[PDB]
Amino acid sequence: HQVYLKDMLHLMRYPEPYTHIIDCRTSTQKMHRWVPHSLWLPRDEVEYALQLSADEFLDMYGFRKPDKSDDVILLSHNGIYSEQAGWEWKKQFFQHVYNYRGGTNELFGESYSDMNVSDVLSPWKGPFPQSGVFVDKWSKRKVLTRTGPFDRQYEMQDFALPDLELEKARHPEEGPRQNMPFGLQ
Amino acid sequence: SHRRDYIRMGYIPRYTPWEWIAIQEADQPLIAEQIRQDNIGTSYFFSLNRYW
Amino acid sequence: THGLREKEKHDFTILQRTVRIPFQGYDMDRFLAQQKGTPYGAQQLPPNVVPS
Amino acid sequence: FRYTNNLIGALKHRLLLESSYREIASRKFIGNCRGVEVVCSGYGTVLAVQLTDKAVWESFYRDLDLDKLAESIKTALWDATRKIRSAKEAALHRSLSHNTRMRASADLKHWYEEDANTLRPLAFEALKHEAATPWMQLVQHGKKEEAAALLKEFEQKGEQPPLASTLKAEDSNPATIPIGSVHPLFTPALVQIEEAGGGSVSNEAVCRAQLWELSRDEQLFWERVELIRKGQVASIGSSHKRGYADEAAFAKDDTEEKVQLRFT
Amino acid sequence: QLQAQDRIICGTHGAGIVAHPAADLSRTKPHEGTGTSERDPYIRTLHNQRSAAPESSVSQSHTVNAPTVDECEMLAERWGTMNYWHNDTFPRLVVFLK
Amino acid sequence: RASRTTAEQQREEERAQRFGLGRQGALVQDGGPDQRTLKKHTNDERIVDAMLFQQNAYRKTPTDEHWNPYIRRSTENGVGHLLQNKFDIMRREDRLSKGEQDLTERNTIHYGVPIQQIVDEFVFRHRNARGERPLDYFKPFPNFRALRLNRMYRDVEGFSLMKQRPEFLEWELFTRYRQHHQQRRRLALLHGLEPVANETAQERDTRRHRLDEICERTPFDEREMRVNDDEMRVSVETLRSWFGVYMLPSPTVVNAV
Amino acid sequence: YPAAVRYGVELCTVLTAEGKFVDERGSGLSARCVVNGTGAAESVVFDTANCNGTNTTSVEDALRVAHGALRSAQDRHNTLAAFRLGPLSKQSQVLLFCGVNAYEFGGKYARTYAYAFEKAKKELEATAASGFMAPSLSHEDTERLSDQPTTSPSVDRFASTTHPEQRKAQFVPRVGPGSTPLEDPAADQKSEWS
Amino acid sequence: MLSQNVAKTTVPSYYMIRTNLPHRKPQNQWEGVYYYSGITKRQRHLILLHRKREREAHMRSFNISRASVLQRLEQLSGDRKQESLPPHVRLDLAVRLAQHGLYQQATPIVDELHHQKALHAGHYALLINALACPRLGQRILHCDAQCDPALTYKLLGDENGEERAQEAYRWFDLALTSLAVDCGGRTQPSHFVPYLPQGTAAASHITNALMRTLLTCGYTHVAAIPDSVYDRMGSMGISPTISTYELVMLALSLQGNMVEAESILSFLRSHHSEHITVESFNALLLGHREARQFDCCDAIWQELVDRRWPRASPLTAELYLRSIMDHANTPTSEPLQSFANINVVEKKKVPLVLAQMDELGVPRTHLSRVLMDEVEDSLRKFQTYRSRFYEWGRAVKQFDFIEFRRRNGWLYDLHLMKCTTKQVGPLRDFNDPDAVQGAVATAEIPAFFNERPAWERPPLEETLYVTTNKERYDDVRGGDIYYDDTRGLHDRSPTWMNEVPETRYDRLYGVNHPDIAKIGIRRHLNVEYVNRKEVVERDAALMKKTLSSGRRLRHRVESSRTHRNAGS
Amino acid sequence: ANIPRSVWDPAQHNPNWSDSYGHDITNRRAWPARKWTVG
Amino acid sequence: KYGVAGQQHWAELQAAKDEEYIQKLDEAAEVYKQLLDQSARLDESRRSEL
Repeated sequence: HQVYLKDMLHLMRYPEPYTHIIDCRTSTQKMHRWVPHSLWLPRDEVEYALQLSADEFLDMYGFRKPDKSDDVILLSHNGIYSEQAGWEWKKQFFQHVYNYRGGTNELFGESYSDMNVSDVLSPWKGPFPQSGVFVDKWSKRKVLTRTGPFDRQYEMQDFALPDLELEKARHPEEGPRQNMPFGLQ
Repeated sequence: SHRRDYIRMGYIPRYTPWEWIAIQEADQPLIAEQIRQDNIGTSYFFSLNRYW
Repeated sequence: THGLREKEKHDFTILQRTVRIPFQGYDMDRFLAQQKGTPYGAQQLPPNVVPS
Repeated sequence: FRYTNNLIGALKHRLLLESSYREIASRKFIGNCRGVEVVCSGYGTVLAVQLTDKAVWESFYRDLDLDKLAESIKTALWDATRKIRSAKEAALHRSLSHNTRMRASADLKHWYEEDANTLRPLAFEALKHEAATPWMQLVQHGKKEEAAALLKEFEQKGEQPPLASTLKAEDSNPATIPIGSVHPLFTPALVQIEEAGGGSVSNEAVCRAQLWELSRDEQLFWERVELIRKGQVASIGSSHKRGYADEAAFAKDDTEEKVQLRFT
Repeated sequence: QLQAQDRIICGTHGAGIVAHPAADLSRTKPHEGTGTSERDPYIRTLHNQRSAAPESSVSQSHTVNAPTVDECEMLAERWGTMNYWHNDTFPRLVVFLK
Repeated sequence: RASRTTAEQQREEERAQRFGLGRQGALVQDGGPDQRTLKKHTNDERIVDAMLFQQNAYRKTPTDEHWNPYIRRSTENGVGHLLQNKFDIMRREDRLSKGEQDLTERNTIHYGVPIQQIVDEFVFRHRNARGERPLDYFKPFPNFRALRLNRMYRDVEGFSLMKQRPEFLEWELFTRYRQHHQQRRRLALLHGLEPVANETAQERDTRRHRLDEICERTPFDEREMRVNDDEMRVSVETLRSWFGVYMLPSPTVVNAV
Repeated sequence: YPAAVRYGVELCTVLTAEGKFVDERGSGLSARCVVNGTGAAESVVFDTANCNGTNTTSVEDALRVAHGALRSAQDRHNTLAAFRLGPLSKQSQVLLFCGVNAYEFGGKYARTYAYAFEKAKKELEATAASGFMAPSLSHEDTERLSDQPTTSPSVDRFASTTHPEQRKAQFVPRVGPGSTPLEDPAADQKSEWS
Repeated sequence: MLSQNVAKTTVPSYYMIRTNLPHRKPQNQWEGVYYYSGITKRQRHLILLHRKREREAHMRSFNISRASVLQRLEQLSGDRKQESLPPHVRLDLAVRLAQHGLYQQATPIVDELHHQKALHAGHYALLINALACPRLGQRILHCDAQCDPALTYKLLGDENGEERAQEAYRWFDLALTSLAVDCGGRTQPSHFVPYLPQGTAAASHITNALMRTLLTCGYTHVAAIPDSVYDRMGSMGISPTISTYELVMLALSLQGNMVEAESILSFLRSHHSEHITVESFNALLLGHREARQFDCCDAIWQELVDRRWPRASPLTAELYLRSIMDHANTPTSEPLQSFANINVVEKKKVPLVLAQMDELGVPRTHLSRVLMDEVEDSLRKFQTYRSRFYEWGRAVKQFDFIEFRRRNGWLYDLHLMKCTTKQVGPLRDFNDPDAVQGAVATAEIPAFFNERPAWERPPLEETLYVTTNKERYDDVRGGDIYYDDTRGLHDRSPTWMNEVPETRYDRLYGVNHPDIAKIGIRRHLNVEYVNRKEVVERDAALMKKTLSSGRRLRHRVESSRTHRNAGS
Repeated sequence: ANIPRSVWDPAQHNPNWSDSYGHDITNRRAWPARKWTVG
Repeated sequence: KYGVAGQQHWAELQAAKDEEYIQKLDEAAEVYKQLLDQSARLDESRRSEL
């Protein structure tokens, strides 16, 4: 479930006795500010942290382990590490695990990225993967599936930009599509 | 619902249970004018020369 | 969650096959009273258990 | 969110009960039995005992039938106490029925917890409140400005419920109860956040306490993260970590890896 | 016609043709039970609603009962059939004349 | 102090053993720190956490899912949520103290198992219930009365004490008495003297006396007598020879008595 | 501490005291009465043996002496309750005053408690204004989207507020009574009759 | 993208020409026609806001009336306290105060009036009726009783009914005394003293007022009306009236006792005909609704329809309609909840009772707003005309319903969209196992009919495991086109440590019992740091001597017969 | 009530209603035709 | 000898046999999946050999 900036500000102004705000930001060289009412639990060590007992968690991370019934809010740089941490907590069967997708970037105006994942996917190189080849179960005819070179990610990218000027600059003056016949545009 | 041999052992019921009766009745609406009710009478000079 | 409670219910169901209708007596009130030991002369002393 | 909602519901219930106590303490309760009426205040203290009609009851009571008179007086007192307890319990019932935040908790316990024996108006606490002077009553009820004005003015210069000069009709309004008076049990702790003058909450005190707690927690957090980083660097080699890769669902695209190279 | 039917059919879980480590302080669903004894069967076969015998099929306007004191008092105002007035048992015209 | 701390440790250790708490071996495995091996019909900390999660994953209040009346009016956990006013609370407690059914428990409609369904299940489990069916069920053309089941009906009341297996000819005497009462009620219906609804003791006594007077002079109908399954066709004279005439008296015996 | 104070108040509620009064005017009649602690009386009697050979006292004198005996008994019971509950009350006072940091109304959470108290006052005033019927827990009766609190259940928390099959509390979608949806009900489905 | 848009159509090939396979599934005969009877999630907000505004308006009106009566009291009694107010002015002020829920202020006024003998026979009954707080009841009905007359009595009793009940009893006794005095004065020469004032009609009116105001005091007084008040009336000799009998019926109905409530009306029916009003009928309806006897409620409504006299009131219609609504909004048990809730069908008879109301002359608009909302919902659910029936269930409408279901992610129950990938085989019997069986007919029956036993199934499968049903890409000769792959929620790669960032737990290297206290940061963080290993070892060392204390040799002394020998 | 109580209320039980198997067994039974020594 | 105890004991024996065959079938499913993967790899190699 999601947590919003207004909720975070409300919690900062009025903390609750049993609402644990966990910071999952690793690489403390990139960490510079302290989130209010927050305890630092590294994303790389969260798997072992949930395995540790109450005392084993306390003497290892400096603060007592929140119980399952207690709600825990996870904050990271962009929400990716915090979302993976939330997945780990929910796999460990914690009841209320919320993720603040706004993150440190929204809360403090920082540009740090926890994952630096490039949304654009590199163009496909090579043949169609045989794992995506499907055959019908009656006539034994092999067909194709939306994978490999023909992917829905590739369709979402290389699409018309929301800006008219940008799209007009992208395409030549003649038209958007001209290498195709008149009846195929 | 309690029966576990409904079609595995061929326990086909020849009477439709009241639960299914209620479900099938409540699935569809009711025609409001399907009920007959009148006390004014018959329009001798109208009810036939109505709007087109 | 293990489900042994409905296993108990199923064991009761399969045990019901071997049971038979009990005999409530021709005079049911008389029979129940005699089982309770209430009527005159129907008192039965409990068995003399051995002392420890 | 759960804590805030539960606290709001509980505080609304306590506010209703406190307003009920303030409105009941400044009231009259009359028990009548065979012409002898006993009038008692909201705290159960007997205000008066008197005969309603002498002409029709003196002959009935006859010398004088002290047994009959005493039984009638006891019956009247019991009836008055029954009325007081019923009024308090009915106010509790009204609060419970009108509160929905508490109703969200599916517990029958709340209807019996604060029954008509542990509410604020108590007979064994009647003397400590009703026999007090008006300044004492004001300070106990939380009228800081009224008590200050009375102390500065009156002391410098030189049949009815006694607890009526302070508990007035407007005091029964919900927007009058001080934070230090809403909860009798936690009054010595709640009086700290309440400002010295006025029943309103002074935001400066709570902000200062929160700021001190935040400073301590921030310093402790920084010490903890420093120690964790030192331990991690000690337990690993070079101060760098292996990368994290996204599983996703895209194809591996290992066609180029299959290509080899030989020599002729 | 069934003997002791009020406790065999309308009172016993299972109509009397069924035989009878469960945890304590346990809330069970109304359609079943722990199964410890007859009063708490594994499956409750008795409804929790109101019980009512079927409406009597005996004719009410034709049977002529014994006259009551209030009926005799109101006999002059009350109407009735010819068989009501000259009933084989408890005639009403004779009571009116008396 | 040692006894207290040892008691605490023992209670914690026994609870942990019973519920399988703690990791199953090494904390840092090659294939992840969480490596649980579930066994059939065994307790586990993961199982307990999973059931708690299923019950109250994102539960803010116990009545979170009470937006629909069908869930709201459920009587599984209790009637606390259904009760909402002191009038209802007092009514419920008064009914419980008086022994009558609580009205709040009617908020959940519960039709039981119909008697026809119970009989059908019994017969299906008992393979035609051949042990309970009457002997007439195995005759060529049984009717519904010998085709339904074997119960006990309100015709054996107030007869000579009979054990599980009655003595010789006692059941035949009972059948004779039953036929006698059937003829008695037939005579009562043929003549007047019918049992009326609102009859006082005096009217009942007069009716019964006149019925006895008119029935003591009416001969018993031999043809109406019939046997059900294996009852031996024994004559009235034979029954008198066995049990004494006083059981089936002649009119002169009745007058003498 | 709450258990201790509840025990004390219940014990003082059930314990009874006694008080006696003697008339200082005219006949020297006296009365003695017991009080149960709820303000009522289990037994009030008059003693006439001390009275001389007059028997001329009226009803008002007996009423006055009974009132005096009742007042004496009430004061006696109040003093007894004060002496019974004194030390526990004082120790609880100092404990609560000096241990605020170990409480929800002390330290970082005092501001939260004050905010909750103020919002509870506002909600009670709103309920009083709106015919003694509380506003819906989820603020569905608010005309403005800016009036619903941040903590109110009105605001959604599900990720992917647009795409279904992801607006569910648990891993797998659940159904309620029968086959109705449970994770996200519809307006006609969440009927709140009675 | 949602994982419910299964490709129903197979891959194009020569099969579609060579074989006789249908290109669509047959129509489902027992599937209802889809029609729209929902709420846009905004109409509910609109109706809630409207109801809140109406409730606020009612509260404002009541507060204005109460402020007016308080101001009148302050300016009349508090001002002219010395001035002798007229008896009628004091009486009307007391009546207004009692009606507006202010019993405390009115009591001294009525006591003074009784002392001054201004009160009279009708005035006592008027005061007792005013003590029932009719204005407070009218406020609470439309504000916080949800327009429920049954709940109105309970709420009004919770409004400090015990004090009002005691005042009502006291006023009843005073009224009896006044009636006795007045009858003695008026009937001096007629020699009718012993039969008065219980024989008078004033006594009946006053006791009827007392019972009517006791109905709004609480459960104790409501239950005591027919148990104590009725018996007291009989013992005193006051003749009951139709109002008395109907108040007794209403009290019994509120208690829930229905046999007695039916018995008293049966007595009235058998003896006192042409005297029964609609109050008895609606009291019986309210009682059956309270006792969950909706069948009896419907029977009473049908009887009232059959016998036109007395006329059915809007209160009676509202009671019956909300009894129907409560019956329709009641769940069955788990065995009956297998498919759907069956009590929803009880709202299908709402149009029938509305037509009966129109025939009888009962206004449809004279109902409460909340009940009208439920009636509108019922009519939307089970109401249609011939015009709408001639065009409902068009292809465009059905496909729009399907699109709405797709957008909302609920495609399980749609015939054109549901896909049955799993099938069920036969069960081989241990007796005669040499014979093979075969299918003769196929039906789409739900899973719970043949669901495997709970004990023969992994516990908490839904959360412990994730199961995905998907089709195999390769050709399968045997079959099982769509197979389910089940993976544990905690499934991990076997070489998990190699594809994760290096952590500080690798020093442990798979030890069963690591020294996490020694490797933790808390030891350096804190100063004192009581150590569990150290405290355990210290306690063991300190307690071993007490655990094993040992024994010592005890000296024995020869016991003499006449004394005890000493030693040193 | 959309479900008559004469189908679930034991107070309105039908004594004469047999089970679902006895009648079928009986009318399936075909008794031997050799009742008499001749014919 | 035992009307219900014998039934329950035979049920236990049958349950043991069913559990053994269930684990054997799980092993068979695993090896069948491995065979499917091997066949897919072989078919891809045969396709790309030319």
